[PDB]
Amino acid sequence: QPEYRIYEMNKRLQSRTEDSDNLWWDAFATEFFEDDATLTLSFCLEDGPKRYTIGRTLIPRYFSTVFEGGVTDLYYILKHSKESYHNSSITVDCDQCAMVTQHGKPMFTKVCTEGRLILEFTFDDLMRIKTWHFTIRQYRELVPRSILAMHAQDPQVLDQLSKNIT
Amino acid sequence: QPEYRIYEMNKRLQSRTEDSDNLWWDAFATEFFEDDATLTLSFCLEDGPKRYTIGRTLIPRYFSTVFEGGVTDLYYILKHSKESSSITVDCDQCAMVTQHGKPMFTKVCTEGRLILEFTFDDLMRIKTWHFTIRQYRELVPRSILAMHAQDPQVLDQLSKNITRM
Repeated sequence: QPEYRIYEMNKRLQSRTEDSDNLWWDAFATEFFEDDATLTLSFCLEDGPKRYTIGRTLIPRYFSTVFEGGVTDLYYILKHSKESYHNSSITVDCDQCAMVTQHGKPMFTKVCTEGRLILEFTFDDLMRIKTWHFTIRQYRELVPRSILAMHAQDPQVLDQLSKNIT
Repeated sequence: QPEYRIYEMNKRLQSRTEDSDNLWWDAFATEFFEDDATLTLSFCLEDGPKRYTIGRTLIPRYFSTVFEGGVTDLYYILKHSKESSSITVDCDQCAMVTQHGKPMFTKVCTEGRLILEFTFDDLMRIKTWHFTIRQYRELVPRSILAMHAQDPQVLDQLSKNITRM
């Protein structure tokens, strides 16, 4: 099933530590992407639709640089996807795809990048992704929000202030 | 694999429509939980460890009441889970996520340690749900551009309130 393939992809990405070499991202791609795969991000903007497509060579470096900012976690949520055979492949067309990233210091902001992801799989034993096309339709940066009043009196926060003046 | 069963539970949760009648939750719990089952919440607080358990009878009413606050989406993320007539999945990094709507649109991340026991049947339903709530975050959507504060729509939200003074 192509569905699982993402859950697999998702879970394989949770496997990434802060030491992961360029060889690991290569293995990642060789696991999930065809030797000919292409990944495109589409924005339908004012001046007209802008597309950025990258080749198999930079697909591993693309996922590698998604984590660069001290990011801790990247995963994808597919809601109400569509399966169908088209262009001699299995295709999943999900209108509600959430590309999620998790950040660290200082904001710990969670970024939800949503739109229409259109994935093309081969009908192999491997079932790797031939085409990744993501049409970014929304964008959110969620901020953790102070929950209690006495949190503003934390010595640790006041310590950070002192430390900057030093 | 027991792991899929949650991805299934999750994928089924996106199916909850805005009406989802009490029968709909009846089927849900009957799909994933044994006719026996327990759902437990653990809080390790000052006065000591605090627990809340509900029986198979209340399992649907619990998940049904999870959505009540205008919540739109419920899902669980298992990170680095560990598996081992009882399969147990012991996930130390379990994130229960709910999505809220008007007016704050906050994403709630309730994280902790989830311990699930599944039967060795073809169906593989949950006998024991055990969740130890250890972190909690309320994420807020954040206005990204300056001019968003000058939107006529936000100013209209103001005007619309003054009319019902």
